[PDB]
Amino acid sequence: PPRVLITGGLGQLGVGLANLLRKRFGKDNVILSDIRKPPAHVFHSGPFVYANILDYKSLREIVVNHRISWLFHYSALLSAVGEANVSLARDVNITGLHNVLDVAAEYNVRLFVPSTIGAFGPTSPRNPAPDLCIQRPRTIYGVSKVHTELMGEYYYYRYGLDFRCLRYPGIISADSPGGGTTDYAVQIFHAAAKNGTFECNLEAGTRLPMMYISDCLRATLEVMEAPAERLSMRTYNISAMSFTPEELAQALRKHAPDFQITYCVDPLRQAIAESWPMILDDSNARKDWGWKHDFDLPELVATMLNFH
Amino acid sequence: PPRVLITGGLGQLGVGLANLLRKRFGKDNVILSDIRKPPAHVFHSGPFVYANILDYKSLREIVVNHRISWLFHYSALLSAVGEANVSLARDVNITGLHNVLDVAAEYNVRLFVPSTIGAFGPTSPRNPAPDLCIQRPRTIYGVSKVHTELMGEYYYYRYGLDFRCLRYPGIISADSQGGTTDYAVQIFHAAAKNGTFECNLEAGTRLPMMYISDCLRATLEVMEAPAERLSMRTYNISAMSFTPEELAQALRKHAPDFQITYCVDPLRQAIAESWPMILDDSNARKDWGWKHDFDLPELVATMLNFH
Ligand SMILES: NC(=O)c1ccc[n+]([C@@H]2O[C@H](COP(=O)([O-])OP(=O)(O)OC[C@H]3O[C@@H](n4cnc5c(N)ncnc54)[C@H](O)[C@@H]3O)[C@@H](O)[C@H]2O)c1
Ligand SMILES: NC(=O)c1ccc[n+]([C@@H]2O[C@H](COP(=O)([O-])OP(=O)(O)OC[C@H]3O[C@@H](n4cnc5c(N)ncnc54)[C@H](O)[C@@H]3O)[C@@H](O)[C@H]2O)c1
Repeated sequence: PPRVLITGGLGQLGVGLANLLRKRFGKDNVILSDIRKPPAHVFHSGPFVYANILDYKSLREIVVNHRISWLFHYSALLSAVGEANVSLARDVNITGLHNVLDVAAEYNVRLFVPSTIGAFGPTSPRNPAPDLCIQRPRTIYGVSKVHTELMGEYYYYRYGLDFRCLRYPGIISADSPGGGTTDYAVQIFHAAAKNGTFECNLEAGTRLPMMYISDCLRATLEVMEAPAERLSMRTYNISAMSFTPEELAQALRKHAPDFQITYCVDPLRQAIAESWPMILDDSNARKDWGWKHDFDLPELVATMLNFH
Repeated sequence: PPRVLITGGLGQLGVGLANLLRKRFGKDNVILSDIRKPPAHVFHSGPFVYANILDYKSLREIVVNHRISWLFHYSALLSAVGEANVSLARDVNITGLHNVLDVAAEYNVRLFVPSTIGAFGPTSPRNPAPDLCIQRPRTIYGVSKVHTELMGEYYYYRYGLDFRCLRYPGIISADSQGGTTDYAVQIFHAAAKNGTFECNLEAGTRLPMMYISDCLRATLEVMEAPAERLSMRTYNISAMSFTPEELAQALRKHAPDFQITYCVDPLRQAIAESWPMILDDSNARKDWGWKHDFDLPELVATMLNFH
């Protein structure tokens, strides 16, 4: 049975991942870690430990002391704050990656690091985006994730490092601080129950790949539990659905016909939305290991409304 | 009349580049720098300065004090030595790049960093390799050179960083002191002193190659090129491509009693198969008017003169 450390696990996805993994391995075999102070409920969910990813010395301690064998590298600065703070995002994303790589390599850890729809550029295929294609993002966040894919794979060929990487689409979850380019699709459900009116910051027909949190984490666990031999590559696209604000607004209106939508586009967020793909092609992920999504637009909307 | 700094310029290319740039912009306007001790003759060529690329604070000094406006970033650990020392090669090639980037952006410096045929992998187009394609190199040096491309271009779209980049083929020069493309240099030093060279690559293994003069000239010309005539910031630079057997063929036009014994080192062979065979330089020729001068015939003639 494996001992798990989750790096930067107090963000949008981390807590959910902790819950899924603790159910699979036991409360005490999953160690949650971040640099921020944890909410009372999450601290009492199981072991939590302060971990600064830029501090390499501290990662060795934690991995040795807690006999960690599985690591999920969730700590990063995303496309939102990344652009405003290029120096720090470079540090946390690239130097942080190296440290996690080194520790896992030295101590025989199976390593998960997410990549993103932001790892693609304007010169990339967008309808759909395959697993192997031109990657030339013009965001520090994406560039660093391209680096994550390449470095991770190299460490698998140079050393026997068990590196596994899923390119997450925009993830939708119930109670998620703001964002964030794909953030409208989280906030919309808040305003749907609050007033019945929501101001959207992307164009009505901006198609992006999306996914419910349950699917995202289920994929994450599955690929990690997968037999090595069935993995022809180490970075996979993961896919569930693609939609637009307009298409989401209809699915909402199926339950709440009164729901009203307005628009005020943010050019900054709109510009990087246009640079991303519209659909993710996960042929390889479905073929190699048994990837199937459980949530599409109707059921995603149903569950999200069930939290209000 | 720009003030130039050549980083890590005691290797194969930096000295020749110093010579070219000094004849163009002035002896005292081009500073050569490295961490190693410079030979006597090169020390007296023009201004030389110790500069460790890992030392960010020292780069800030040098750039401000010597009022640098043009930087050519040659410091690296190459494909062969990098696989031996991954942690070191990661520092020098990655944090070294990061430092060079931060300095060039802050002080409004024209930055040149060369990429390589090594920036491609087994999943890439190989015959010929275009400017835009899949890049999945399976060497640390390769992974850091892709990172070089993306970071440099990002800083161009993010800040106002004038980042200009060329992907060199394996460069050939007479004055060269154990890489992958090394065979094409060690051959002449064993060709004039007749007449059998042991090659460590298979008879029909094509790689893009170029003579130092063309490499250095393109490097200058791309920097001299007007910014608005540049549709991209990373260009393939091409001249010729050959196999070991083809190289032995053109040597016979000058010395017919030449012979090759192929004893192939699989480690360098494998990564030679992971590299492209030809580089397409359409964009280079189109945008800033690139044209090579040395093809296989006149490459051999020039090299033999040095023996
Ligand atoms: N959420 C999505 O929709 C989505 C989409 C694509 C990819 N991803 C990827 O999934 C991973 C996790 O996603 P997320 O949305 O939960 O991120 P998030 O922004 O919600 O949380 C990131 C966490 O990293 C932590 N962190 C920052 N600097 C740190 C340091 N030096 N040491 C330790 N921790 C540090 C932050 O405190 C934060 O809790 C990221 O790598 C992200 O790129 C997420
Ligand atoms: N020559 C080729 O075949 C070729 C082909 C493609 C690309 N390139 C690129 O061209 C550039 C120059 O290549 P080269 O043939 O001179 O390589 P080289 O190995 O001969 O020279 C590298 C130089 O950088 C110096 N250096 C190493 N670490 C340093 C540090 N921390 N601080 C300062 N200096 C340091 C070394 O002392 C050495 O003199 C490199 O960026 C290389 O990636 C070369």
